[PDB]
Amino acid sequence: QVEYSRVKIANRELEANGKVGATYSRDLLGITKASLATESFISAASFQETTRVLTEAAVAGKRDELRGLKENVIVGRLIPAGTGYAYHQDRMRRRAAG
Amino acid sequence: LLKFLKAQTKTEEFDAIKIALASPDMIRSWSFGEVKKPETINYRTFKPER
Amino acid sequence: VKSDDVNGRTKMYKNIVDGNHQMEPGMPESFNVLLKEIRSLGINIELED
Amino acid sequence: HRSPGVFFDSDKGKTHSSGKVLYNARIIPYRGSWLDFEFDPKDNLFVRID
Amino acid sequence: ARVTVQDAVEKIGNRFDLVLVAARRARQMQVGGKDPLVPEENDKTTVIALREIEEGLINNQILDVRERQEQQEQ
Amino acid sequence: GHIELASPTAHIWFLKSLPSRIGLLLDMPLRDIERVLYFESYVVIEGGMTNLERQQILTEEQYLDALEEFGDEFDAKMGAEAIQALLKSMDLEQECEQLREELNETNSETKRKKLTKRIKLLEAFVQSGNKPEWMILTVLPVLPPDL
Amino acid sequence: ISAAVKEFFGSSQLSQFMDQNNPLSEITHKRRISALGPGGLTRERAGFEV
Amino acid sequence: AKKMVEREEAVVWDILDEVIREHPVLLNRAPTLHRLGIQAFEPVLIEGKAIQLHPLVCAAYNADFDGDQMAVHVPLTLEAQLEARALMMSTNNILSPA
DNA sequence: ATGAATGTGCAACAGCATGATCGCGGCAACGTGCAAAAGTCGTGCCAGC
RNA sequence: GCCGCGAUC
DNA sequence: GCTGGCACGACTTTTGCACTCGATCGAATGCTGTTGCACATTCAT
Ligand SMILES: [Mg+2]
Repeated sequence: QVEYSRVKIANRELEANGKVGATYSRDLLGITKASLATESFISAASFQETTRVLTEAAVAGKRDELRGLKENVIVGRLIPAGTGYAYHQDRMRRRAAG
Repeated sequence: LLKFLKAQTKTEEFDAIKIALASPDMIRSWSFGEVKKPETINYRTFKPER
Repeated sequence: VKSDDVNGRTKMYKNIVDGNHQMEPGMPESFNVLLKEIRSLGINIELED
Repeated sequence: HRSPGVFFDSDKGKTHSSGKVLYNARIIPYRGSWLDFEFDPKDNLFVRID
Repeated sequence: ARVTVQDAVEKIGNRFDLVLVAARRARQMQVGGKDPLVPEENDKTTVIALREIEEGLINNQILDVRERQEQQEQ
Repeated sequence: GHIELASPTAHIWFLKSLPSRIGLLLDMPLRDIERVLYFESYVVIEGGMTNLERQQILTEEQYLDALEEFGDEFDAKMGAEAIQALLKSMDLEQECEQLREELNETNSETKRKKLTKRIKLLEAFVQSGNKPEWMILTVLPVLPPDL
Repeated sequence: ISAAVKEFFGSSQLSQFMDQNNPLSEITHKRRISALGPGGLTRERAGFEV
Repeated sequence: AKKMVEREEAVVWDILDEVIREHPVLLNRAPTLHRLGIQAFEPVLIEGKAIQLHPLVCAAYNADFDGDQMAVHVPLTLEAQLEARALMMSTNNILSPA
C-alpha cells in the first residue's frame, strides 16, 4: 500500500541513512480487484467471494484492526465518521498512551 | 456463593479480530465433549439423545 | 439494540420505560453466530484484547 | 415450449472473436437424449452427444 | 421548537460536535440534577439544549468548567 | 463439540480453489493432488537408497513393480495420511533459502512468478507461527445445536 | 399413478391459484401462455430475443 | 399501562400526542439510491391510515403517489434524536450532495 | 541443420448479475439375548373413623 | 425453515 | 367393628451393549478473470 510505503519512506529519509528509501512504481486496479486486496480481511470478505478471501487470510494469520466503516458496522460499534468520529479519536490516544 | 453475574459480564473489551488456522488440540479445547451417534432425538421420550 | 442485542433490547426497553433514553449498547448475536459458524470449519477466529 | 425437430443456429458469429461465424445444429426430441453438431474455428465436425 | 439548527450550528461550527454537546446537555437535563438555563415552552429537552446552544449560553468549554466546579464543590 | 474421524481427511478450503494452497506448497498440480487423495495413485516418500524420487507419482502397477524390485526402503501410502507424512517431513525454513537462492541465481520471467508466490507463502507461514500439517484435519468440530 | 398425477396437479410450476377478481381475471388466466415450466426456460435464462 | 393501552382510552391518545410533540421520525423508501432517500421529519398525527408526505421532497425520494409505500423508523435515543434533527431534517439538506 | 528453452495463444474452470413489500399452496430420514438394574403387581400390614 | 407461483413500486 | 393408605416377594420391563450383515435427469444466461497445456519461434552448438 502506498500509505504504508509513504511512512516508511519518510521515516527512512528522516534518519541519516536516507539512501535506504526505495523508489516505487504506482499501480492501477479496478474496483472489483482493488476492493478485495485491502489489508483488513473482515472487509473485502463481505463483498465478493468469501471462500478465497478467508483462506488467504487464514494461512497468513492476519488481523482486521477494524479501521474502515464496513468492519465497524458488522461488529456494531460506532463507525469512524461523523458523530462517531470524535469517539474514535479519544480511543486512539488512550491506546497509544497505554 | 450467590450474586454472580455472567450475562452482563459476557460483554468484554476487544479489538483487532484475529484469524488463523485451527489446531486439533485447539479444536479439542473448544469442544466440551464427543459425538458418536448419528441420531438426533429419540421419539420414545421426546428427549435429546445421549 | 434493535435487532441482535439480547440484553441490549431488554436494557433499553427498561431505560425507556424509566425515561432514561440511554444507549448502553453491546455485541450483536449475529456476529457471535458467524464466529461460531467459522470456528465450526477449520479456521480459528478470536477477538483480541 | 420449443417444438421438437431440427434447429440450425449461427451462434451470432462471435465466439472466438476472429469473425468466423460458427454454424451448429441441434436435434431436440420430445423425450430422450439430445444430439448436436458443432463447427470449429478450424472447421472440424464436433458432435456433442447429451 | 427549532425547525432549523443553523443558528445553533454557527455558534460551534462542526455540525458534528453540536450533536454531542446537545446530547450531553439533554442527558444532564433529563436524567436529573440539572435545570434549563432558558425558559421552557412545553418542548422536549433536545430542543431546549439546542436553543441554549443557539443563544450562546451552552458550549463544550463551559460545560467542562461547570462539571469541574461541581466536582470541586463535592 | 467435536468428532474424531479416525483417519485424516482433506479440507476443501485449501484443496479445491484456483490458488490451491496445497497445490503450490507441494510444487505439484491440482490434478495429481486430487488423484492421490482418492487412492487412485500412490505417492512415495524418503527412499534415498532407492531410485524413487521424493515426490514420485508411481501408480498401482509401479507400486507392485517397486515392491518386487526395491522391496523395503519404499514408503508409499494412498490416503491423506501420506499428505500428512510428507507435510510433516518438510523443512519450511531450509526450503526458504533454497528457493531464494534459486530465484536470485537464475532469472526468467516464467518461473519468477511461481517462485515469488511460493516464497511469499513460505514466509507468511513461518512468520505467522502456523504449521502446514493443519490444513487437513483429523478432528472435525460441529456447530452448536441451537444454531 | 395416483401419486404422480396428484403431484402434477397440486404442486407444479404451471398449476397455480386462479385469480378470482372479476370474471376477466379468470378468463385471462385460463387462456394464459407461459414459457416457463418443466420443459421451459429459467427466468434468468431468457435473453432479450425471447 | 398495558391493559389501558390496549383499551385505548382518550387519555392514552392525549399522552401519545404529548410524547410525539418533538420526537423526529425518519422515513425512507425501498430503493434507497442516494443519501437523500432517508430523511427525518417531525410527525403530525392524522385521523387517517396513510403517511402524508410533503410534495417538495418527492423529487428527492423519487416517489410518486401511485401505491408507493415508505417505512417509518423511530430514532429512540437522545443522540439518535439529535442526529435525526441536526443531520437528517428535511429543512437541513436542501442542496443535493452531487 | 537440429535440439531446447521460451513466449504466446487457446481451452476449461470459477464467481457473479438491484432493493423493499404483499398474497396462496407443499414440503424426511434396524436387531439381540442376557445380566443388571429398575419398575410393577398381587399380596399382606397398621392407623383413623 | 424454505420452495415454487402471482402481484406492487 | 368398619375402612383406607403403606411395604414385601415374585413378575415384568428396560437398557447397556457393542456386534454384526446389509434410472432419470436437465441440459439452453453472458461476462469476465484465472490457470494450465500445447505449439510456434528463436537461439545455441
Ligand atoms: Mg410510482
